[PDB]
Amino acid sequence: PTKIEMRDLLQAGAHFGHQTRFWNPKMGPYIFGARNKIHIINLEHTVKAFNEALNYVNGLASKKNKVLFVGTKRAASGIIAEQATRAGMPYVDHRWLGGMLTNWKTLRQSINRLKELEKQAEDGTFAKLTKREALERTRDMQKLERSLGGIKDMGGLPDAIFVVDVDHEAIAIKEAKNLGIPVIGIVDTNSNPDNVDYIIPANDDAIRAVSLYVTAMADAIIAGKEYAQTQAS
Amino acid sequence: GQKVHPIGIRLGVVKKHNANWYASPKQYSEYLINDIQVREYLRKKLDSAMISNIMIERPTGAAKITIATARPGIVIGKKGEDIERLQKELTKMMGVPAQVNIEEITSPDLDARLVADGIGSQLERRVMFRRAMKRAVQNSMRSGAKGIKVELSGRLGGAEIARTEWYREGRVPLHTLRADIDYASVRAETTYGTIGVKVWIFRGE
Amino acid sequence: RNYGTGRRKTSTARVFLAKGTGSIVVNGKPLDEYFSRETSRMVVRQPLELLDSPTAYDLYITVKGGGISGQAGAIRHGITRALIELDDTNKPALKAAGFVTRDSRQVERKKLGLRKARKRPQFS
RNA sequence: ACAGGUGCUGCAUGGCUGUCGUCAGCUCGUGUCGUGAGAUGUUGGGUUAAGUCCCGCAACGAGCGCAACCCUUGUCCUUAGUUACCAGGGAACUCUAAGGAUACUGCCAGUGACAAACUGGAGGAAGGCGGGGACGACGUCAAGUCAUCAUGGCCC
Repeated sequence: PTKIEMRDLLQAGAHFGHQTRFWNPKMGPYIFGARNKIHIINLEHTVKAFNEALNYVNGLASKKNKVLFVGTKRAASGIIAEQATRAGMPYVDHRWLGGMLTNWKTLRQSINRLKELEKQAEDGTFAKLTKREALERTRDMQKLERSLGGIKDMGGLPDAIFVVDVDHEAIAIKEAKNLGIPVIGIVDTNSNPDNVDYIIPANDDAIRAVSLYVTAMADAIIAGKEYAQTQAS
Repeated sequence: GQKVHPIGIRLGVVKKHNANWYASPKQYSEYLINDIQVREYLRKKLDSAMISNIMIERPTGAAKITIATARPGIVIGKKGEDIERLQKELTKMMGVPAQVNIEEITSPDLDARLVADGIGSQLERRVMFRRAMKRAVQNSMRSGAKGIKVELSGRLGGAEIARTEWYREGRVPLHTLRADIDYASVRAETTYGTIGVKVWIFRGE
Repeated sequence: RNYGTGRRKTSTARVFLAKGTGSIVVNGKPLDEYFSRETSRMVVRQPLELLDSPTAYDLYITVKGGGISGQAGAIRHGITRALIELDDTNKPALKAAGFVTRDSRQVERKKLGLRKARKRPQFS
């Protein structure tokens, strides 16, 4: 499962772009055309871009590397959550806090605070707390976990970032370029394709299409994990 | 000047008076006048040693003064030779023979008076105030604490226009009554004028 | 012999309610003789007539402290505390009348720099 | 030798105080933006007594301020009953003075972004900060004090 076919992408609607007014002139090369005033993505370049992309995460999964899944749009809010835990990889789905990576040294405390609130809630430390006060601590934990749910077990910077709708997650791209960690992103035909090492021209607004990309990444990173366990004995 | 003494505002909630005697209103004044006289004398005759807290509780007749220094060996001396000559001296200006005992300071860095005296001594010895102020902050935090605020007021650096420089590190929440804050305001008689030294040591609620 | 403890700004009133004709005796003296204030008389006898039973219970009140209208409020509160003893169905009516609440109002202390609790020494 | 000086300088100072103002503000670390001074955080939608709280948000957090911890009053319980009290010597009650209970938007109905919150209702002595006090952020006014005291310099 390293070569995604062209047929399912067309079935899921990975070719529909955006209006012929919002497009980025740097998006020009791999655009098939403009029907009914909508840009059509050239799938030949998409499927080739995936094949290089899935061949990248596979090498990372065979080297116990850690790739971060980034997506906070409605079309990619939940799907990032389940596919990441299937792959056992960090994710961000609610909002990319400004400075998740460049200011990673400061976020240690917030994650450390979150881990502390989990340990005290396992054995049970609410007996010493009042009715309202325990809920005050409980409400803090859910808010502090809602923002940092996938990166609580990240432990250092990732060496690869998977973003969907590069236009939406512009802050993540700017942070990644600052730190130099490669980013494998999905660009619609309105976004900036620069500062993205492994480009994936695709429709990032369709619920079916987004799930197809993230899952195809998920099986790929899972497949490398299986191959990494063939050297234990 | 708009800040209350952080020891007097805490005298009943989380602190204790360094005096524990009951006297009648006729006799209250002469005890207190005698009580204050002990403090002034003991603060000069025992200046070499670093003394922070002197509790003076006098039972019926006697008086159990309890100094808390960080150098008991030089207050006591060889087999208590120096404490005894002080025993016969404190009684001379007080009533019947009063016993004096010494308490030990495990950490001579969490007491505001001890920290303040060190800064006061350093300013006396022609030390730049910036380094003296910063070091005392470093020592107190490394000695185990939850907050230090040290403020130096006067002609810092021998300048003509006085100014206040203060370096805070930690919490030191003065408005919390259950804070256990050690405070001390000592002075530094330099060659260009008195320099005030104020130290706050927050050591946990 | 239901007992109620009545309190007002500085007066504490103890009442001993008992079924009888309706006589009220305050500090061993009749209510009219003790209270020359018609306001105080009405305030003392208000809860009894509120629920349509003025001449049903004999009262023995012993007041202390406070003033001539603070004692009336203390007696009213104590009479409420005593009426709620025999029957719990009168408590709704007395609460709706506002007699079950002990007035926490007190003379506010004089403040330094001030001439009274709040009066200030006029400036110009 | 000196002591002594309420002699001078508060515009050489320490300590203490007023004041804006018990106003809700004042900053910092890291990150990011800008050549830079700087900005962001701290703004926006609400909301609040409050930079109070929630949600958004290149910010993520923290500190001093707000609030709470303290005193007093408001109801009740417990120990105790003299020099206090007096329902029937009594150990009931008032009182006295130590330790506690209660109050938490806890419950209901609505509005409100599926929120913070707000509006009313029950119970209760007390309802939303129950009433009052203490506590006065960074700083401002070269504010006041050399005559409480201490103190550099000057002077007798």
